[PDB]
Amino acid sequence: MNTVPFTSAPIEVTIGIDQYSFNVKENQPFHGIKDIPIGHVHVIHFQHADNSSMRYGYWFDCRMGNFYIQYDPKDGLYKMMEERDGAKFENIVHNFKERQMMVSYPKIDEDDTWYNLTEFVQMDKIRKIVRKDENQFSYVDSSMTTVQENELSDPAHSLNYTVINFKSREAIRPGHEMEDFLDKSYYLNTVMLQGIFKNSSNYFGELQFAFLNAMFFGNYGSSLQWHAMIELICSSATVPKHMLDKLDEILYYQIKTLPEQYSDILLNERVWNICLYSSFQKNSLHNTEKIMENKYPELL
Amino acid sequence: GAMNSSNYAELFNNDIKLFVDDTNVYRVTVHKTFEGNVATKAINGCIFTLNPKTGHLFLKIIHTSVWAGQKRLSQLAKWKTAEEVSALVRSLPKEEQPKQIIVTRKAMLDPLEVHMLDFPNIAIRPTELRLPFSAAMSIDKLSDVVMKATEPQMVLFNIYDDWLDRISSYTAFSRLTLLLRALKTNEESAKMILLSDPTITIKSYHLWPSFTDEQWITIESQMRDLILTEYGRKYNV
Ligand SMILES: CNC(=O)CN(c1cccc(Cl)c1)S(C)(=O)=O
Ligand SMILES: CNC(=O)CN(c1cccc(Cl)c1)S(C)(=O)=O
Ligand SMILES: CNC(=O)CN(c1cccc(Cl)c1)S(C)(=O)=O
Ligand SMILES: CNC(=O)CN(c1cccc(Cl)c1)S(C)(=O)=O
Repeated sequence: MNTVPFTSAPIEVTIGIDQYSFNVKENQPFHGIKDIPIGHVHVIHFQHADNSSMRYGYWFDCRMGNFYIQYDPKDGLYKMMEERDGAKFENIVHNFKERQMMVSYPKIDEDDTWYNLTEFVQMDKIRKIVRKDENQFSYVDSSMTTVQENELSDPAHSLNYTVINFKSREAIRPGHEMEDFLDKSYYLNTVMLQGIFKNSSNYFGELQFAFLNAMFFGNYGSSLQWHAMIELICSSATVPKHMLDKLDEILYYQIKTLPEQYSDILLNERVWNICLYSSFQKNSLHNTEKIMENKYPELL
Repeated sequence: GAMNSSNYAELFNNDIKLFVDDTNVYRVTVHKTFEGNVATKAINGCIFTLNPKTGHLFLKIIHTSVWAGQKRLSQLAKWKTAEEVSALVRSLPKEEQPKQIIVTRKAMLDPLEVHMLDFPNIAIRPTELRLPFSAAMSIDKLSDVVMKATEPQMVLFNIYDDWLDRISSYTAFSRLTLLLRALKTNEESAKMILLSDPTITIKSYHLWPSFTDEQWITIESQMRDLILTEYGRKYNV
């Protein structure tokens, strides 16, 4: 079990660690989060109490280094850092643990939610979407735009998701215009899976990361990407059976975890109604269709 | 953006543009079978592609053989339209290619955009205008060439005859749309109006009669009356 220690909490903030959120008061004896499960990526995220427009966070994997959070009073945010001195960092964490100055990652043993939301998400792929090569962790916030959003304004601060555009030469073979527009299998299987992503695990990893960014930061660009990657599969008549079965599981857990009070903004009516009721895969997503119809029947 | 009443004069500026109407691409007669079921028989159709500034009508005849063995023909017809328009654009010299294509039915937007991906600078636009180009098959000479075709063919027509020697494009398009609206509302009456004076002949290479300026004013009035007449017959007004 690993630990993300904190300098202090000088400003009142809601702190998220994966799917949990807790409040820290201004100048409260708060030094961090312990018992973080090894083997998964994680996200530690923030919402300042005095400015709700300040929502940002860091994707990290504790197997890649020792990370700490330190408030920067000049830039006005909680920053993730790396301590290279392992001895000193292990000692720092031991002192905080002894003083009971850390909250404990509250994972229930029966619960596989975080694994199920991050099954295909890998830190190495995160670091290609979010380019900042001098750090081993990745910063994301609410306002960061995607490469595709920028094409339609600072490149170093963009989300480099794979561009998906159904009315593009990449998506449409000359001479197969109607075929490729009405059945996107070529674009899914040859262009995206074989060509760009190399395998379905990488495709699902980006899909899962996009969903989590949208849900944790209200990052509009991530929401657009998540739905586009769903629609590309659902709009393909020829999809491997194992990918469809895995997609159903992926989306079930995404819909299950989504905060009910954000469903109106996080779920695009057109895409979901199309995907569950009109598309080639309208009968392939049984678990997802069941949870959607029972939890959000209005949207449909 | 969409073409409407407010930006109507844009049709007659010097940016080359084409209207595309697909109404008459896929045409059928519905009939009973020997077992008492219903079936369709296709008949030849046409794409109506018109430059409203010059009167140029590139009438691509759609021969029934293109539907053989195909499914979902009403959907295929939109894609075949877009395929043929794209082919026409590619056949024209660069300085004759349109800067905008206006589709009369919004269901043509995606088929045409996808076929024109190689032409990112040609704008594909819908319209809020209710244009009467479906009535093109009420022009006798156009219907005749469509129905006699035994293979795919492109037939060229100027839909304004020589009117542009005497009137502007705006006035020519208005006359054309009035004539087509009349033919769409009451084809028999409209053709009677156009042919009431047999002394006014249609030239061999023309589509409409050789009316004088004064005669066109009378004809246009008679077509307006016809349209109002039919409006009252329909709505009991
Ligand atoms: C005031 N700045 C700090 O305390 C930063 N330091 C630190 C390193 C790892 C974890 C924590 Cl939590 C703090 S250090 C080494 O300077 O003490
Ligand atoms: C009972 N209120 C709570 O916040 C309890 N929770 C929690 C509390 C502190 C830290 C963390 Cl990581 C979680 S939880 C697990 O239900 O979200
Ligand atoms: C256009 N809306 C935005 O840029 C921001 N919003 C948003 C909307 C839909 C999905 C997502 Cl993730 C974010 S928000 C947080 O204001 O509701
Ligand atoms: C000139 N050859 C024709 O058959 C008649 N015309 C024409 C019609 C449609 C398209 C083209 Cl490209 C030319 S015209 C120039 O006389 O008005």
